Amino acid sequence: MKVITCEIAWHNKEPVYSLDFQHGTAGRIHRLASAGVDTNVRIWKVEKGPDGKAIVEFLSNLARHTKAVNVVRFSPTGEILASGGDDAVILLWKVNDQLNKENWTVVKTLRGHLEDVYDICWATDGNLMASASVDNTAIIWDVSKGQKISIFNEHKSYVQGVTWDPLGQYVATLSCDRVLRVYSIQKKRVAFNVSKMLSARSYRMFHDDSMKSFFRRLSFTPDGSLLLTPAGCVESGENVMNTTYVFSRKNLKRPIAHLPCPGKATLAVRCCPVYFELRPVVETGVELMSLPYRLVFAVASEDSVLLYDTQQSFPFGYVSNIHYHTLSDISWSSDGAFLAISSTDGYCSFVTFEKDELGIPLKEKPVLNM
Amino acid sequence: ARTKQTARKSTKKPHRYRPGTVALREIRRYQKSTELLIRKLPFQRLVREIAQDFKTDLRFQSSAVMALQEACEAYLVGLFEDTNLCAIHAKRVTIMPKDIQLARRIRGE
Amino acid sequence: LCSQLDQLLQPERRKFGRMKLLQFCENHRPAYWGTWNKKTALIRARDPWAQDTKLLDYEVDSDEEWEEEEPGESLSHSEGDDDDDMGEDEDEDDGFFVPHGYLSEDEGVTEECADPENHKVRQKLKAKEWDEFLAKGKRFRVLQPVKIGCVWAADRDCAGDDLKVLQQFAACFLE
Amino acid sequence: RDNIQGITKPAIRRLARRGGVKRISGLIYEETRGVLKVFLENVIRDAVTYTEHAKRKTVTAMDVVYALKRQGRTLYGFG
Amino acid sequence: AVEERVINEEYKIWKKNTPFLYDLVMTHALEWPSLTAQWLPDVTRPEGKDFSIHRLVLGTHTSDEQNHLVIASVQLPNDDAQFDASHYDSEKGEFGGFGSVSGKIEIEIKINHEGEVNRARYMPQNPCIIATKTPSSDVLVFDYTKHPSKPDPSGECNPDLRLRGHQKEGYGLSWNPNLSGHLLSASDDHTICLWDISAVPKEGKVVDAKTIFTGHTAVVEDVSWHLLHESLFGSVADDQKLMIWDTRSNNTSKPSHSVDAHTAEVNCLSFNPYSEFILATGSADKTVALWDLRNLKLKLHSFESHKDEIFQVQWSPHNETILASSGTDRRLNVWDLSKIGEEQSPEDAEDGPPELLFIHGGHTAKISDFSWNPNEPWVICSVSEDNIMQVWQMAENIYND
Repeated sequence: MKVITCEIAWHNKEPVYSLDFQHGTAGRIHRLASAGVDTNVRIWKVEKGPDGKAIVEFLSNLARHTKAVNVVRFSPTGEILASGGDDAVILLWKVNDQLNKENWTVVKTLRGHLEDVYDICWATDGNLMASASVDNTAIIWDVSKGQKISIFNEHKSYVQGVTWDPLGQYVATLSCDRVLRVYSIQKKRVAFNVSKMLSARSYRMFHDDSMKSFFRRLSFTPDGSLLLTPAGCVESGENVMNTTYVFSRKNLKRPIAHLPCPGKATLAVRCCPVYFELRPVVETGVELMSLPYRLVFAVASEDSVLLYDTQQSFPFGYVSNIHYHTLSDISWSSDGAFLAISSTDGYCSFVTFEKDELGIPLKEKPVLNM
Repeated sequence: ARTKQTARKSTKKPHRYRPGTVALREIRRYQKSTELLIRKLPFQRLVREIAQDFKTDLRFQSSAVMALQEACEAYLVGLFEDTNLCAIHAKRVTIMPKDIQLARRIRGE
Repeated sequence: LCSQLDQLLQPERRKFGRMKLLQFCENHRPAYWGTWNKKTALIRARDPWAQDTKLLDYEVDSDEEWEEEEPGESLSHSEGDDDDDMGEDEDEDDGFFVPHGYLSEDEGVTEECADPENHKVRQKLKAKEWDEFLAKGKRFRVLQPVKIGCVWAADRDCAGDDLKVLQQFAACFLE
Repeated sequence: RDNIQGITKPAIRRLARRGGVKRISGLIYEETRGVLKVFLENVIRDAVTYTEHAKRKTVTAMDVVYALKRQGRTLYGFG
Repeated sequence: AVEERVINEEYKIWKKNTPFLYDLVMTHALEWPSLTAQWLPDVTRPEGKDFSIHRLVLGTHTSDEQNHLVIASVQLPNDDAQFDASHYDSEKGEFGGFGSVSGKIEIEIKINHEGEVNRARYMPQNPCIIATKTPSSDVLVFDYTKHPSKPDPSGECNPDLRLRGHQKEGYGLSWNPNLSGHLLSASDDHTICLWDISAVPKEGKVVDAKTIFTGHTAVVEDVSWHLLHESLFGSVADDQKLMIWDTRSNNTSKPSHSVDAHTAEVNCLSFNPYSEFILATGSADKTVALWDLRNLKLKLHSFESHKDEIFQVQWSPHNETILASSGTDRRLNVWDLSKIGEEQSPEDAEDGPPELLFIHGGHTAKISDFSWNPNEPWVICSVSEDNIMQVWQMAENIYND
């Protein structure tokens, strides 16, 4: 595990906000896209150098954006990319067969949030689309036809994170009003809605609008049995403290536990899409969930990023004091060996993972019950 | 010794940088200058009055007001060396209001 | 030393070179700074005033650079930097302050929060603002990167400093 | 309604000094104040749009930040 | 008229040709001409800045105005800023750019002075204490830390110390780098006054004549301590005489050694900051003679490049074998000892001997004074009589090849 601060010109010093790897190809080589206020989407090629360093190179640029972009995520297939800017429109791109080695062309023209967009989510197949914006609205799109199908207006404040159940039965959304909602697929309504919890004094678990954070990103576990929510509040005494909550499919009202994070505040939660064998450890309650196969995920705080696995409660991987400004986004490589760190300073950073450093990836990927 | 003498009285516009080979690490621009260099109170009164102009029954925070401040002079310096480069290209050193307008349009405000 | 003294006595930037600068007080022309790469054997330190044929014209460019003839206010020096003005204000109607702002926010917007909790939050925010004001005197502070390697509970020969540092980052479970 | 000139000559000359000039126009001052005013107005109105869309009365500096990015600039140390 | 026009045209030519020959030129026009000018050992390098700051002690030559001793702080861009790719000009094909951000010259403290400051020098160990020469017999000592920054509204100066022993003005003052408080003074009175201020009381103001030398029969032009010797110093006077005195000698009238200097009167002298056996003296016969302290009978080398009297000669804290001199020719000539006895083509010899390496003729008037920057190498400020003060540095390739 080695951490590389990226000193290269990313968006000619404009801050980064979103980034994504290529899930379709499991090869060591990776195609990386980035989000900045230059209204420019820049594709970059990354791979380990001869010294193992994650060295990067430009690939192509997108400049159609009349406005700044906030969230950028590829399809699970990775062949088609979702692009979202302040100009209140989302275009879909596919590579087409002086400074752009390849041309990437808009494929679909999706609107429905008529405001700045914060978050986008792909389905478990890449044919259904989830997106989050200023507009306090949750939208649902069909990638195949590229038209709006659903609108959820129950939110009172801004929504900074949406995610799709990999099983395909839930949609999880948060408001900036310290309110969390889970949505069914067939029912298309608020399956779950949690904002306050009794201890038995009752108080809200999430941080108010007073936070100096811009994004509240979170993701389903690729297994889909664990739900992770950053920007949590734990009031142990007269004070409240930053944390993130972990939820299981058994109950989405009461999280299984939480991870307190002294100092800075969590803003983004991402899970590596690869599985690993159960690391040999004493049979205790240290593990967050007991599963036949383990998984490792990254959490983006205000400044720090922390690494947790299925067996351990304390973070095994800890990094801090690397980016001067607050964090913006975190991305996992398809192989999981590249963990791309993006902040709001204007640069990114990488942490290279050697093969098997995080365990043996499963020989056969366990199926997910739809 | 040495003969002495009496002294006499003495009287392209977007400079975007290419995606590669750009590792500029200006650290000063990261941190706030903590150097207001503006009289706080005319600024505050002006903000209060224009706010009343727009809407009423509203309150501010000193943090928000000071933030407004550095936003102000940050935009000032940006436009300001923009005008400097314009006037140098304009083959002149005395700054004209047309220079401000031309730089303003260079950004596209 | 002294004893012996008495005894005996009795394109690439590296391809262009160093940045060059020149300023003249007399010029209406602005001061110039640029890298010079022109190589002429006629302009030598031995004969600085020798003609530079096919290199440049011996013609005045400061006048055409800046024929000022305008009220520039002589901003260069001796005026304006020292001038300053004080004043007195009113801040009782619309309080642009941390305590008054918090009070206006709490009066206008009411939530499901206890009054002692609101007082504690206001005190904590004021303390944070005061600490920020005190740390404002730090000004620029060069910051060194920190990185903690993959230390695991299996290993016991790792540095105990990093061990206690990550122990400070414990994961607190709840019953 | 008569605070358009509240911007002081010392403040404007000091801004001039920070940016690095040595010669200034005499009438440019009102143009500076007007550009100030327009940008101030854009900023504050957009912040109001947020705070109203925030369903809130007292605006926060977070609204300032969002207006800043919407118009397209960066804020340092406050996020 | 004709002379003024030809000097103007020569200066215009020098202005046009300086981009190829200088790497650093920083010219300013003074309110009043300065007879004295010198660096400060202290340098200011604020963190987070792309520049360095340097300080200068100068005086004023006012015919009917209160002469003020002046400290000038000067802004110098950093070495780190010396390598940056900002922009490129398609016209000049270089990384140029006129811009507007540059180092600046700022006067910090002015101290009232009784008449023109004939010569100003400070403690080699304490920049707080500075010694100034007056047109009167008096010798005054000023301290910026012990005086208000702005000159006092009262016209009368406020000297912290006044020294006695001389009967009229002079142009020679020096300090002892190895011994604290030891001053060497020169005056038209044909007397060389040695003063020690280390023993002056806190409230004392008048300093007596600790030692008066009278070996010279002419106007003692300059006196200076030895850079390494703790008790040795030399004197130069209008009697074309190079005199060596030892403070340990029991006789203040009998010199330690007496050797003639030239066929013309000599002005100053200078020793190596590193060596201790070689001294440089400039004379009115357009010659500067090197003297080995092993044998003063034979001149080590008498360089010849000026057309008139040479006034001030100074060695290099950076480079042991580097010397330059300026006089009424308005030309400052940089001289190297590594090119001594080197064959050169006549095309490089019409100007003069190959002993010379560089000439600075950017002076409208006679070069009043110069000093070599102990911190920054090759960095020199010189002042002409027309209150013209430039800070300059030549092309790097002229000495580094």
